[PDB]
Amino acid sequence: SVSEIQLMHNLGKHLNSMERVEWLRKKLQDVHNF
Repeated sequence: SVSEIQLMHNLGKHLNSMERVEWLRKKLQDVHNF
């Protein structure tokens, strides 16, 4: 039976916006001002 693995593979494509975004959102916060 497969479900969490199919969702995990579909989520990997979504690993750019929301949750991930904080990496990028805090990256511009770093080495800029705050």
